[PDB]
Amino acid sequence: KRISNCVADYSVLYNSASFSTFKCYGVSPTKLNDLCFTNVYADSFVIRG
Amino acid sequence: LGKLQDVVNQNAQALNTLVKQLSSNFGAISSVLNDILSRLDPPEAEVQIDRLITGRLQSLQTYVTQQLIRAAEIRASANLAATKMSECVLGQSKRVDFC
Amino acid sequence: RLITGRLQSLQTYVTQQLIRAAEIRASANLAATKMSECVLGQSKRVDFC
Amino acid sequence: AQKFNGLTVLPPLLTDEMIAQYTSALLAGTITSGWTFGAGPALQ
Amino acid sequence: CSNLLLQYGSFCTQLNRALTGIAVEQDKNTQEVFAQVKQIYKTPPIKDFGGFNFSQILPDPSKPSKRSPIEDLLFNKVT
Amino acid sequence: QCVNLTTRTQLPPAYTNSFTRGVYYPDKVFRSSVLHSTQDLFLPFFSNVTWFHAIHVTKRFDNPVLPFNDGVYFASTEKSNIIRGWIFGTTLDSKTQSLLIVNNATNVVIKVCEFQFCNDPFLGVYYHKNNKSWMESEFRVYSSANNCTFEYVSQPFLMDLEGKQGNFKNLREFVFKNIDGYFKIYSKHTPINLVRDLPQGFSALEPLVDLPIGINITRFQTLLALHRSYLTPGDSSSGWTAGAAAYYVGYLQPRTFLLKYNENGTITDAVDCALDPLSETKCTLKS
Amino acid sequence: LTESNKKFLPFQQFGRDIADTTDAVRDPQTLEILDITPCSFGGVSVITP
Amino acid sequence: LTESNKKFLPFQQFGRDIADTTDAVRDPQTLEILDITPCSFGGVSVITPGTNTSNQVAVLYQDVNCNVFQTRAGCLIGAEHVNNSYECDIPIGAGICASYQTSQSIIAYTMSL
Ligand SMILES: *[C@@H]1O[C@H](CO)[C@@H](O[C@@H]2O[C@H](CO)[C@@H](O)[C@H](O)[C@H]2NC(C)=O)[C@H](O)[C@H]1NC(C)=O
Ligand SMILES: *[C@@H]1O[C@H](CO)[C@@H](O)[C@H](O)[C@H]1NC(C)=O
Ligand SMILES: *[C@@H]1O[C@H](CO)[C@@H](O)[C@H](O)[C@H]1NC(C)=O
Ligand SMILES: *[C@@H]1O[C@H](CO)[C@@H](O)[C@H](O)[C@H]1NC(C)=O
Ligand SMILES: *[C@@H]1O[C@H](CO)[C@@H](O)[C@H](O)[C@H]1NC(C)=O
Ligand SMILES: *[C@@H]1O[C@H](CO)[C@@H](O)[C@H](O)[C@H]1NC(C)=O
Ligand SMILES: *[C@@H]1O[C@H](CO)[C@@H](O)[C@H](O)[C@H]1NC(C)=O
Ligand SMILES: *[C@@H]1O[C@H](CO)[C@@H](O)[C@H](O)[C@H]1NC(C)=O
Repeated sequence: KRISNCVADYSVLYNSASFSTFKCYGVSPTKLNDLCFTNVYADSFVIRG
Repeated sequence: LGKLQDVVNQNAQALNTLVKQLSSNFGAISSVLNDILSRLDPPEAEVQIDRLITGRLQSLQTYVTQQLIRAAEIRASANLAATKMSECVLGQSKRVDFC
Repeated sequence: RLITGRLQSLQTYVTQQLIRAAEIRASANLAATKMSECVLGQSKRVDFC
Repeated sequence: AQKFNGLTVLPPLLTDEMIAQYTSALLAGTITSGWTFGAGPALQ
Repeated sequence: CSNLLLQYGSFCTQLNRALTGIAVEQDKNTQEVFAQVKQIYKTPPIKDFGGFNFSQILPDPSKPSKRSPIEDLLFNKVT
Repeated sequence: QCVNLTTRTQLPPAYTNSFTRGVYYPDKVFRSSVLHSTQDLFLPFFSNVTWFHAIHVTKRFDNPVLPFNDGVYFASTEKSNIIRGWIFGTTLDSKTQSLLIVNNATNVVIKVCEFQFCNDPFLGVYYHKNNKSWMESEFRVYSSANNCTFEYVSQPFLMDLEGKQGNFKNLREFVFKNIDGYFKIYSKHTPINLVRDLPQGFSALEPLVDLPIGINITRFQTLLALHRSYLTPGDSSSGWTAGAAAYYVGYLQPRTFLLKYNENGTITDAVDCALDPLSETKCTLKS
Repeated sequence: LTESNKKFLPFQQFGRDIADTTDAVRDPQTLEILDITPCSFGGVSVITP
Repeated sequence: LTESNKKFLPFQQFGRDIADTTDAVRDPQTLEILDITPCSFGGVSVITPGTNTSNQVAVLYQDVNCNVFQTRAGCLIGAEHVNNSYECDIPIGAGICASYQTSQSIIAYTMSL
């Protein structure tokens, strides 16, 4: 999935309170929305526990 | 009226040129001094700031010189008008082809 | 620095020429008054013509 | 000369012949009319 | 920008003084031309000057402005 | 997929003259009662320019791959919406990011990708027998596609699929630019009642969408739509009809233009500086 | 930021004047046109008997 | 590179003037003295009859040597020359002005004093 020409807030991606796990390396998780990037690449697949 | 229109148009265009001088970089990397301060550190961007200072000083000095010459011409014309008033208006002048 | 030096020299020349033009304008006004008074009539101003 | 470096010299609007013609006309007016031609029509 | 301007404060002093002198010279020009007399003379109510019509240069009371019809035509002509 | 055409007698392209056309807003600021001059690519006034036909009555159908210079001017006196859209690219062999800006009957579709572009893509409209309405069925614009990153839809745009042979009633002008890879669109629909010799009236062009793609571009080509009625056999070899249309293609050049902004805030005149000595005199005095 | 009386074309965000100064920016809240006027004017002076 | 009439001493290569500009160089091929003179002289000027009077204009070259009239103040193109003289309104220089008279076109003539 490619995110282009779009406005997106990551605050609603975090207050779900339903994710069993969450890891974010390379940037502090509380200070990523203000930082601006070029392209966002998203890949979705299934995996075991 | 030609004489009364030049003294206003020249001043207006001098003011417009003074405004236009701030839109130039004078050889620097930016025109507005806030941009270089926001994008570069003050220890490194000192030379661009000083170059902008020199350019603005030169433009202001040229404007001051032009205004001083214009003021001298206006002073001469005002002296001529005062003499014309005091001779042709406050009495009759015997000077031929003066009034 | 060559641009700045040539600009300074040109500005000084223009200032000198403007002062000379002001002096020439004053002299031409004096000559015009003399032509209007001493030539186009008789001037009663003593020690003027 | 002084024109090789872009320092062009503008010719005057009135040539020396026209200035001489003006001076001769003023001379003729001031010998044939005095001051009447300078303040109205020329009177002999 | 102000910290580097202390190296050229004298230049700004000369420029400000030159502008102040220009302004006061322009102010003094009007006093030397129009303020020739120190007594304000009122126009007489009698307009019979032997046939000379002076309404085009004298002020008119029909308008709140004190300008003559020639001066009012002169003010609107220039910008 | 696409099919090949058959050789036939065509008409050579003609050259026409513009009359104060190809003026758009060079920025997005508001200016009122000021004569501001800018350096930007516009269309020079009074210049011979190529003209392309689309009428049937014969069998005129020319779609050359014109080179895309630094800005183009695309004006069409469209009447019955015969034209559909534009495609872009460099080689059109699924090696670069080729644009495809088409206008379908339901929505505008903008998607720059690496489509397998054929020799002459076109839109096919078929006339139904039981239904008395013209419907597009032959969607032959490319063979296939592999991958891309940009796709835009915008608001739906309704058009008429019925083609006629009468006089034109509308005029559409388009300007496509590419500065630092940024794609620019300028358009404004203008009603008119004429067949040729575009009027000397003035009309600015306002931007509609501004695409941040950042790709390469050197060539462009337009797309056309033909009809398949009961008169034609229905094969795209020698028998078809294209209605009546005419589109003009001009190339923008970098010239300084003096714009006339009124008190409302719209451009009124675009006096040049490198066309006439009188125009240069006008634009040097800023009056 | 005063309330202006001039409407803007629905594609512009900035606005300049004859002297080329940005003095009218459209507020993106509910499309209000607001003028810009500097608050500091001139200097001070003293009257001394 | 014009044909000069002044010879050099047989040890020099260059030549300057009062204004200190290299305007004379000896040709090494045949010991020929050649002068140097710049080509671009002055600028251009436009003669406009005015708003609501005419539309055509005349272009005047300042110090360039050449319907087309070779005036003493350069090259004037777009204005025919007429031998009669009237009072002139648009000054050009060297005693010749231009005006718009009788259709009607821009003409240039020596001004009447
Ligand atoms: C002096 O001149 C003015 C001209 O402005 C005269 O005023 C005009 O008089 C005529 C005659 O009645 C009117 O038709 C005009 O409308 C007047 N014009 C204006 C501007 O007032 C005035 O009558 C003259 N006075 C004398 C005493 O001669
Ligand atoms: C090309 O332009 C010139 C000048 O505008 C014009 O005379 C000529 O007819 C044009 N060419 C064609 C084929 O019309
Ligand atoms: C064109 O694309 C739109 C979606 O953007 C779609 O709704 C429409 O059906 C398409 N047209 C055809 C003829 O397939
Ligand atoms: C699409 O695939 C091609 C391989 O043919 C590759 O070169 C190109 O970088 C890909 N595009 C993107 C956006 O990944
Ligand atoms: C774009 O095309 C030009 C030649 O038309 C070429 O020199 C340049 O490298 C190309 N740039 C990219 C990013 O493909
Ligand atoms: C632009 O606005 C002014 C002021 O409201 C108005 O008088 C004028 O008619 C408008 N122009 C157009 C073309 O609507
Ligand atoms: C201008 O050039 C022509 C031909 O080159 C020449 O005959 C003429 O004398 C020149 N004019 C002057 C003033 O030298
Ligand atoms: C003007 O008249 C004179 C009178 O002899 C003549 O020599 C000259 O050629 C004429 N010029 C023109 C342009 O007709």
